Amino acid sequence: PEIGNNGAEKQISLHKGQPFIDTQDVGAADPNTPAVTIEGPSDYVIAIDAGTPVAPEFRDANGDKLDPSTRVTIQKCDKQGNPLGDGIVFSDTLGRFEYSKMRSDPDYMRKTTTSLMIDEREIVKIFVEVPPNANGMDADNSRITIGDDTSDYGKAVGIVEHGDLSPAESKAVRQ
Amino acid sequence: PEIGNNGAEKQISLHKGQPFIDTQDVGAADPNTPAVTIEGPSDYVIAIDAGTPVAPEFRDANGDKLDPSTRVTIQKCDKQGNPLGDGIVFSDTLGRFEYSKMRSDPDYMRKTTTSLMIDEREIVKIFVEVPPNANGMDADNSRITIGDDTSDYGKAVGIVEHGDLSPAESKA
Amino acid sequence: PEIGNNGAEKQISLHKGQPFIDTQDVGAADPNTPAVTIEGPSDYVIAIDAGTPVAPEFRDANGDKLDPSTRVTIQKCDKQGNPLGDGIVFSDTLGRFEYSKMRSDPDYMRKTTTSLMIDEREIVKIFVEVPPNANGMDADNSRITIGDDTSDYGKAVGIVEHGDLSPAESKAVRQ
Amino acid sequence: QTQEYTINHTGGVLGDSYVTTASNQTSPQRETAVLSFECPRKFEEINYVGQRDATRFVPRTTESITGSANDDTVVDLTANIQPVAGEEVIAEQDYPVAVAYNVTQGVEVDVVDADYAADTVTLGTNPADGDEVKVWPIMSDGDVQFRLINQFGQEEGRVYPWSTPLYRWHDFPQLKRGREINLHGSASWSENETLEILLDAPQALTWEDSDYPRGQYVTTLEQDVEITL
Amino acid sequence: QTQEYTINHTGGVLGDSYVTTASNQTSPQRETAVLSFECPRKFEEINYVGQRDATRFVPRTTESITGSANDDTVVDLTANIQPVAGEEVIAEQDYPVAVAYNVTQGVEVDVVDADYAADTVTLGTNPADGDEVKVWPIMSDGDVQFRLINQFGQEEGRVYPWSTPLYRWHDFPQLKRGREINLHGSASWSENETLEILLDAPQALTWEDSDYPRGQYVTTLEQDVEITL
Amino acid sequence: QTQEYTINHTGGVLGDSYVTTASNQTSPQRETAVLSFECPRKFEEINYVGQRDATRFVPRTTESITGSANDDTVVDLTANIQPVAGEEVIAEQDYPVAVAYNVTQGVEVDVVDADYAADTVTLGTNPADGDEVKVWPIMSDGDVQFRLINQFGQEEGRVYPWSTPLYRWHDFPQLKRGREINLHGSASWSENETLEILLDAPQALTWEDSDYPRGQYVTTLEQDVEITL
Amino acid sequence: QTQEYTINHTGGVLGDSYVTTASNQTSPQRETAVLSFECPRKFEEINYVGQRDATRFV
Repeated sequence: PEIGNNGAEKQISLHKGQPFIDTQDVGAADPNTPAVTIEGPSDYVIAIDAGTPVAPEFRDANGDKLDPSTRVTIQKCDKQGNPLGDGIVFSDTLGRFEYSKMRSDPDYMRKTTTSLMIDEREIVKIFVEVPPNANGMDADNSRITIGDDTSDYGKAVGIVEHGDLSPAESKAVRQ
Repeated sequence: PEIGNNGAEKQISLHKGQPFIDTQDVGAADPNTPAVTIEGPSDYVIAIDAGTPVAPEFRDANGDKLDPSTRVTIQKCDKQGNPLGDGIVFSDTLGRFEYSKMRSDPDYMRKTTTSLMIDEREIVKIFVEVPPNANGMDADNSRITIGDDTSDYGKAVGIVEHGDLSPAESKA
Repeated sequence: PEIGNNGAEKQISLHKGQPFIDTQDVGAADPNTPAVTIEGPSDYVIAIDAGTPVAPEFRDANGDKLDPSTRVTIQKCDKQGNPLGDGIVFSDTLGRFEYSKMRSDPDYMRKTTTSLMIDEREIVKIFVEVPPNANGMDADNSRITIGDDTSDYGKAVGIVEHGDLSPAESKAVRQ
Repeated sequence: QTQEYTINHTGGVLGDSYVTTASNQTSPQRETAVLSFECPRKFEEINYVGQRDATRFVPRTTESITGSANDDTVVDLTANIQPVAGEEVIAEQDYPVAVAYNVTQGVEVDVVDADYAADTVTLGTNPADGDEVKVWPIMSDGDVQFRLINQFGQEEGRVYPWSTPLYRWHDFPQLKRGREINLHGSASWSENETLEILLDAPQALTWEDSDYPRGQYVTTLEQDVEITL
Repeated sequence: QTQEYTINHTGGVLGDSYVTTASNQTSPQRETAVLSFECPRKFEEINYVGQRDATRFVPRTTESITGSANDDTVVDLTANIQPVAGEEVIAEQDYPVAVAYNVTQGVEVDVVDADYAADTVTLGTNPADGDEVKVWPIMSDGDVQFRLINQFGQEEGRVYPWSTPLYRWHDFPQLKRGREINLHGSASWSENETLEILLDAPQALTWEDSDYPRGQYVTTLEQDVEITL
Repeated sequence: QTQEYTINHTGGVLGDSYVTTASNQTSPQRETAVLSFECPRKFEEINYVGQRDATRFVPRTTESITGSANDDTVVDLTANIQPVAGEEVIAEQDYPVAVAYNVTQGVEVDVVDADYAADTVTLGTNPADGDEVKVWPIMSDGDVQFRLINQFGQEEGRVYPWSTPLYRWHDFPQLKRGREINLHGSASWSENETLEILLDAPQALTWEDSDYPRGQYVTTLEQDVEITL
Repeated sequence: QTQEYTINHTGGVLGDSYVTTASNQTSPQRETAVLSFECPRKFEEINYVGQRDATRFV
């Protein structure tokens, strides 16, 4: 057998069924909570470029799409669930995706605005603003995906083991 | 408040609901009658480039498309409603547009052939040739659009106020 | 009247309704025969470049597509129906064309691998490998097309009269 | 410093106070002000650029009918009508051209098709006599534009002279880069200064009905902007 | 001086006199002349170039049946058949592969599908016994070509030696740049000289029927040319 | 020396012996091994490269219902559902999202549409009471991956760490170059060494049913590889 | 190293597995494959020469 020594900067993507991610249900008129939480695993470094695709595909408990006036906001945080204004990306509305062809089509493929980085212990949150008198989010059917592996279109999330590279700490301090 | 001094060469498009444009119904086998008339407003200059999109969407009174063997011809005119051989553009057929995706699709987007210009008082007409024993045009449902603002595809109609630039008279 | 003296290297394409081509039905588990035979006409020279499009659109007798595990192989031959290993091109599977958009789309447009040439008396065969317990090929509905005239995309089959050019024999010996 | 956000007809980054909505007027055709956004205390400034910043604006109207014994299955309208980016078919559109709701039977009502030439639309269901109905068809035959206000209801300028028709706005397929809409003009303002989004059209649009199935707020605006923190 | 026009099987820039149409022949397979265009008095010359000038040519045929008591809902044909650029579905095509019209019931007749393998097509309606019918299916298995005439019915040359099949002509999706059809050859002529567009195929095509719904002239040609005023 | 072949879930270049299939497991969510290919005696070695070698993998599941007197015309499901690359319409898809077959009436059953939001699907026909039915809908909510075995059931490595979801796998339109799927990783093995294709998902997929119309083997895999003779 | 053997339509040095027989076809006159011999695992190579190697086929 033979396998190629693939580069440390591995091309990956994020989704629900992973250990360093979590979600929880949401009601209405309810900005403060992360519907979805992400955290940096230990001794790893994640990198999200500016042209990274984004793809929330939330649902209602009865299996429906929500009010497109709903808003989604990805946002970096300092440790301790402490958000920060700078570094925010993807302040979008829940409408205007066409989930059917969303990831499928590079046109519909909504990318981020600016670059981003996740040091080994950091947080990225996904806040949601639903107008009142509306249905709530259901975590069983909701989903997030970011990055585009497995396609000549779109970009992919970079990852690297912190212990391999020597300037990994330099890039971590650089943020 | 603050607004940027946008360039004089403004990027625009033409359609039915404007003052310097007009239309009138058409029957059958009536080439001389212009279905649509355009005129240059006062102290303005319009410019239509060669790669300008074109988009007639004529209809029948009952709400149908007409015989695609029908012909459409955009044509510049001297003053007094007088046509000209040179300067004409877009001698096309009424078929082969697929109005559904026409403006939508850069493929279906049919462009002009050559450049064009409209001095302050000039005319551009849109003649139509329908074969006989066919239905007539209905102005309530018909429409023209030319130029492509608001899209990275296509081109737009240039406009400028004559009273701003000094060599506008030389360009005219 | 006036006609332009078009160059001798004429840009052409091949299909069923021609004299120097032929076909015949095929059963199952049946490699050896050419479902379609091609031959060089007299005192002509055909040239097929490496980036030449290819387009088999075989069918079943009932008017259906066959098992996509089926295989198609274009192959040059010496005279006498004598195949040769070198010079083979287009060893493809019958699936993964999407016949609807196949020629239509440059994406779906499957090209050859390497160049090719046909001297005045030579043969090119199209062998087909169908797995057993499957339906057979029907020549009435089957078809081959190669080359792309009439499109800015794709390439076209070159042809030349052997009697016109003096180094036509040189190129024929060159193969 | 600088970011690229979206702003909506409600809340968002602002907080539902320094937005305000309003309907148009029907009998006097006038350049009403249907929406306006006031730069809050906390920001430094806001920018706005054409051919850089995308946009979306889905308006509608409201009308009503009266149930009758006769099997209507069709209603006329007071508004010019066309499909969403053009098509005879329903459920292929980027969104429904029209929605209908029965007060008695608190359920949605599908749509089959329409003529799209005269002010006409089909209903798939068979309304009963006396039943109350509401419908939120597409809107047409209008103009939209921008202007700035310096804290006082006192105009200083205009983003772009020439209005764009909402008709055309519906005609283009939205939310496609390359085909995305991008107006012209390069505006910028600061604290407590307002951008007003203005409407000139006959038919009475809506913002809220409290009995509309596909979301609470019927219409919507979603514009891209650049902000200095 | 030079322009780029379209020319059609009727009138256009010419005036319906210096066009002439004609049908083909069936029993003797022969390279008939289905269309021809004579350069009028007023022009100076006409040019024609391949890989520069686009084209369209939608032909059809005609056939008839006889109503019967049995619920036919399907008819065989005498012409090879395929979909318009390929698809099993109707109303997705660039145009209908086939049209049918009932003489008695002066109405269109929809189409569901067909086998597209044998000479077959389905009808969605249920024709009555004794009712007369007409159908204008797609045409297949033919060749098209060009030639020039020097005022006398006296050939001097041929635009392009090798014929292109109309079969393939229908197969490509038309009216798409990049995928648009562009024949070969570079012709040019002058006053009263004729270009003949010729057909070699078995099935009897048509130009006029006076009872065809989708326009008066059934078939059509639309070719790009260059003209010197 | 080197070639570029396709390999399938049955036979092919191997010979139906050194393939083996298997279903997954439902109650314990576990990284089962649904397929595996063992390099035969005759080859020298096999290679496998990402961003070089294309791929296809159409899985499904199976479910059943019970006929009733009430006109069902709709069935719920136990699997998340979406269209094939997205669309509300049937027969436009690259393939049917779902297939249904009636045991009594040994015929296919068409599909009209579905909600595609909850676990729902419509049936066009009207099943009778007591009639047995089978359905093979699309599958969703899973992960797929690769691993190598050195003749002993004894792993040495993993092609690519991170799993790709079959959900996304269905979402992309397959069989389009540029849009074709190409995983990552560069593997290679030799005689009697095995590549296992593994599945992690709840719903019970299938390989064979013996009563499925659209071919014998329901699901399929078709992968590109490079071989040294 | 080198030897000169005979090989038959059954078994012989091969072992009845890497032989295979087959009939021809009648209605389509076609160049069928009636017999075939696959070089087994154990050998190094096989040669075949004309005007050197005799033959029989009844």
